Order: sequence, then structure tokens, then C-alpha cells
Amino acid sequence: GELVGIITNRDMRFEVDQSKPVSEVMTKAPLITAKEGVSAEAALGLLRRHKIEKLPIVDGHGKLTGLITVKDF
Amino acid sequence: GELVGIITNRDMRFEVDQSKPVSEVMTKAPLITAKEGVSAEAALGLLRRHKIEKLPIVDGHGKLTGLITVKDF
Ligand SMILES: Nc1ncnc2c1ncn2[C@@H]1O[C@H](COP(=O)(O)OP(=O)(O)OP(=O)(O)O)[C@@H](O)[C@H]1O
Ligand SMILES: Nc1ncnc2c1ncn2[C@@H]1O[C@H](COP(=O)(O)OP(=O)(O)OP(=O)(O)O)[C@@H](O)[C@H]1O
Ligand SMILES: [Mg+2]
Ligand SMILES: [Mg+2]
Ligand SMILES: [Mg+2]
Ligand SMILES: [Mg+2]
Repeated sequence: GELVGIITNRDMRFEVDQSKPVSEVMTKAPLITAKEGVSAEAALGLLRRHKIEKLPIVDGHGKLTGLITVKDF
Repeated sequence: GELVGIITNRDMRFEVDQSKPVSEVMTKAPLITAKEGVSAEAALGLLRRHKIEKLPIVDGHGKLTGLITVKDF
């Protein structure tokens, strides 16, 4: 149940072999994340600083709880 | 006249201040470039390897001579 990476459209658009496993293509941990209870301003600041469209939200143990996107804002 | 960087939509979409100079927002050199006379297959291989959409083409002296894009293929 541990968050070991994230795979988005950019990674997959440049790959031709569709049979390849996700572990070979994904952006591996550590990721840019935030804790549960992160404010909207802080989340958008983290998104804009690291020039990424997605921000996973994790609990105290690091297991994934949610996801915040720039598209929603 | 030296190629010192590149500034694309990903760099400009995450900057809130429009009065900032290019030098602060651009991706700085060294960039991913190819020589003059590079084949189409090599250019597409570089583009898909480095997960970028733009490939400057330079001469022997490093001057900017052209640009190849994935959108063209
Ligand atoms: N929270 C994150 N931490 C680390 N890397 C991330 C994170 N979110 C996305 N990435 C990586 O950033 C890169 C850019 O993907 P991003 O999610 O910003 O756009 P996209 O939706 O894939 O592409 P498009 O520009 O076509 O909309 C990808 O390689 C992705 O794996
Ligand atoms: N040839 C290159 N060498 C190095 N970095 C590059 C190069 N081309 C673009 N970049 C950088 O990589 C990121 C993505 O640029 P790219 O040109 O691939 O897409 P984009 O047109 O900005 O994105 P989108 O179409 O998703 O809005 C940007 O931060 C940009 O500055
Ligand atoms: Mg996207
Ligand atoms: Mg997008
Ligand atoms: Mg573009
Ligand atoms: Mg694009």
C-alpha cells in the first residue's frame, strides 16, 4: 500500500512498447507531496514551485490519502 | 549570439509575475541539442529519450541554426 511513484501522460506519450511495466516508466519516489490538512494556498504554491500538475497527499505513515491538481484550481 | 537557454509554455505558465526577466525563468544551458545534419530518427530518439518537445539544432560553433519538434512528426 506504499506510494512508490506516479505515472502521468508525459511519461507514457514517449513510450512505444505498451507491454512495458509501470515500474520501468514511472517517476519513482521520493515525490513532491503534502500532509493531510495542507492548506489550498500551500498546495498551489508547492505545485507552482516544482512545475508539476499533481500533488499527492499522504497521512502520517506516508500512505496515500488524496490528490490535488492544478486543473481543479 | 550564444545559445544560453530555452523558455517554453511550461516555464511561463507557473510564473505569476509577468514582469520577470527571461533569465530567471528560462531553462539554462547546457540544453539537449543536436548537430546540423542530424537524421529524423536520431532527433525523435533524443526527443523521446529526454521527454522533451523541442530540440535545438546548432552548428560547429554552437550557434543556433534550427529547431525540431515532436509536433511536426
Ligand atoms: N508530485 C509529483 N512528484 C514528482 N514528479 C511528479 C509529480 N507529479 C508529476 N510528476 C512528474 O512530472 C512530469 C510532468 O507531468 P505532469 O503531471 O506535470 O504533466 P502531464 O499531465 O503528464 O502532461 P501534459 O503536459 O501533457 O498535461 C512527469 O514525468 C510526472 O511523472
Ligand atoms: N531542448 C530542451 N532542453 C532542455 N529543457 C527543455 C528543452 N525543451 C524544453 N525544455 C524544458 O522542459 C520543460 C517542458 O518543455 P517542452 O518544450 O517539452 O513542453 P512545453 O511546450 O513547455 O509543454 P506543454 O505542451 O505541456 O505546455 C520546460 O521546463 C522547458 O523549459
Ligand atoms: Mg496532464
Ligand atoms: Mg497539461
Ligand atoms: Mg507545448
Ligand atoms: Mg504538449
